[PDB]
Amino acid sequence: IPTLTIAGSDSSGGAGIQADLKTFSAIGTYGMSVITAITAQNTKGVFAVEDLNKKIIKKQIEAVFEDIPPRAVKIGMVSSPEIILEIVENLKKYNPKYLVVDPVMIYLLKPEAKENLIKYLIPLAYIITPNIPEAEEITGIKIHNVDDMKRVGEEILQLGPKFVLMKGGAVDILVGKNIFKVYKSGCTLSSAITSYLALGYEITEAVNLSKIYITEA
Amino acid sequence: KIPTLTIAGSDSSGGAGIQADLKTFSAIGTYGMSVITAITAQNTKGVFAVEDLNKKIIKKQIEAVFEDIPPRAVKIGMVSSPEIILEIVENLKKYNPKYLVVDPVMISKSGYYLLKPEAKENLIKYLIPLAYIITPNIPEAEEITGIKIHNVDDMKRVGEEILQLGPKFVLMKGGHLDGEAVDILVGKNIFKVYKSEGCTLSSAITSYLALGYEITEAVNLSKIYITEAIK
Repeated sequence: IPTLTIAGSDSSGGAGIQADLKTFSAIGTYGMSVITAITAQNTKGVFAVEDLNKKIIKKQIEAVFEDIPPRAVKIGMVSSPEIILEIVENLKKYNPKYLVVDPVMIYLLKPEAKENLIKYLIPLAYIITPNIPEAEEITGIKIHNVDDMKRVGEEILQLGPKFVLMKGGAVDILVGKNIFKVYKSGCTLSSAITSYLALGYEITEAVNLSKIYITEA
Repeated sequence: KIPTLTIAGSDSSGGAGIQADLKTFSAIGTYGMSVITAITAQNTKGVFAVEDLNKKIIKKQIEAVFEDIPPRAVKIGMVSSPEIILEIVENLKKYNPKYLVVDPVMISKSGYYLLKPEAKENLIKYLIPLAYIITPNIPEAEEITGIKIHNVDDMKRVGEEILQLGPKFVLMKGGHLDGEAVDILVGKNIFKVYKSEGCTLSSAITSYLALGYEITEAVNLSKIYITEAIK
């Protein structure tokens, strides 16, 4: 059961494709990756961030989808607006069943990248997993309490995602058309959801298990 | 939370390189980190693109990892650029990790060289001598020493020649010979024979060393891991 992560590389192993692959491995899906950028960083700071060229990113995408296609795909932090479009164009070509978009912005974000994320990537998401500042950047609405989290979440549903998991911080909320759930509370969570959706779990359930998974880790 | 580092190329299909290493690390229980040296677009049907990263971003990745909470064991996987091999060696001498597991990937199961002459020369002359343990197949052991291997006695003698070059231990993987397949562990004062079976074996050895097992038990547990993985 293949699950793909499309994100940057983090040398510390705390985020990016490393964190996603570790999670896929622990949960039991077969991990695959398209690396979009290389970052040298640790708990003390970022030493360097370097985008990969678009043709090597394209080749990675073709290699993954054209052999054993992934059941579910996670998109993490992609800072290049051009790389975001490249990702969108190819996702529409292969149409993986479940797309999990984690709009990572931490503060590192380009206005044009924000624009592409919102206009083109988000509407394709089965589920989007923004934290509070990401939900604010996306909608331009302040978030003060859970009522504002719920409401901003419903504003985000209007952009196309089938579900929104808003991460507070302290509670998280899952909103969908006929679904509202509160969870007493990052990259691990969205990769964990990707794996459970790929394994055939229903969305509320996949989120249940992902939280439980995090506790142990 | 025991950190283990892998320094190797990325394989999009997730069957090799850092992806395979990170999967093993995670399954065994160590905290995986990686210095990526190259980007490869490939799958079971073939290799579509390979791109070496620049020296500077490799250097920065290494510095980042060693300047915070460093790894308790380090695996070096396949590195195809001669220049990157030298930079990895210079950085490894600066940080001096205790458990350096070098998987000297040079020749495939199918019998093809996987590195050009200069890369191979740099790996053999400068990286291999820093290893705590190396995990060559028979063709690789032959390549390292220039000595032909026809049986297990030869495996042992060539393993011992390899120790004089710097590694404290050699785990020579069998399978290549026409005869009986066995894996042999050789150190200055140990010789042990194991059942024969890759990336998983070297990455699993890295994890068990980091977890606090001495080499012989680390190898032992790695083999049990593989057996359990195969089912």
